[PDB]
Amino acid sequence: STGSATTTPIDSLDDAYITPVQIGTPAQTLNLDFDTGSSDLWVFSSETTASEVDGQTIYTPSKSTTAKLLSGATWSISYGDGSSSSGDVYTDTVSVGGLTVTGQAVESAKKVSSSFTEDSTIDGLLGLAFSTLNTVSPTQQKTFFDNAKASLDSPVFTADLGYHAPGTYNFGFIDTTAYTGSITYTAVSTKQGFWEWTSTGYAVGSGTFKSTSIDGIADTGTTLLYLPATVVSAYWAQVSGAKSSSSVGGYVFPCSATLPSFTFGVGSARIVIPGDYIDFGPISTGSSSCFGGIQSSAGIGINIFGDVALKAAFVVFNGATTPTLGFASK
Repeated sequence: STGSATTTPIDSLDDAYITPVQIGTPAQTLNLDFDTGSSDLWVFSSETTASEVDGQTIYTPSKSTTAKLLSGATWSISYGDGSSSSGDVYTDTVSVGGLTVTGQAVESAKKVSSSFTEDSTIDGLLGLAFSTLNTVSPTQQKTFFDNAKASLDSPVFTADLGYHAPGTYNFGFIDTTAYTGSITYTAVSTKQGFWEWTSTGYAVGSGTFKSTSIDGIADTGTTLLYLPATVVSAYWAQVSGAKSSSSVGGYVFPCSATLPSFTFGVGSARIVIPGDYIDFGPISTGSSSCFGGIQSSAGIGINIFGDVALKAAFVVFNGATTPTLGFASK
């Protein structure tokens, strides 16, 4: 089997992407944030504290003839950005782009943090990291991909995120029309439960390539590119007037700037992030200070190849017995 679904930016900045997901019988379609940095499929629901729901579409398990309470199971998650959610668990039928999993754990939120409430466009998350990170207790649950894998034509999914435009998540096949040149594959460590890999270096603009190993995670659920402070300083040094602002929470730059590109290495291959991808707009409405899309990972404890990086590539998440990651230009 295969699946193919369009993923759509939630706003003009590509702050996140939402993908429609069918849950239950009859289908209830919710727009979920596909997150290769976590491993829980959780939704706003009829059980979510009413004051914490503000415009989201909810899953109502009592209206699904295929829903079953997973008795005794609870979940609770906290994300790198400080947001969180928790609740109980149902199993139900879940379909993405025509690919169906029966008995998928659907984690129903009883509580969500303010950041989730305040974002009316995201109805929940669909985790695509390794199932070892799933938070369901006392019986850990499998991700949608893990459940689908054996049925797929090939045990893979691909992320093709657009810049200021829709893109595609495919399951079970590689669309050879969706990228240019060849796909370069690179080793993955699953030891921390992430799609963790090592970039071979970087360049700023038309500058020379610096060969240096940068360990990090491919994370579709993180907006920005978080890299070591040395790398980030080298990038912003090429933008007149750019500075790190403790008050704002990262590098800012004059909105009048033209940003240089940023290149990262994948083996001997190179992925170029155009300068425009690195612009996250005014820090507040009407400001001439703009927020940068490349930020320091210092104090996160891990480098993160978030959407800023991934949307410059066609990315293969290869879930074979020994997982790997593939990157192509597009």
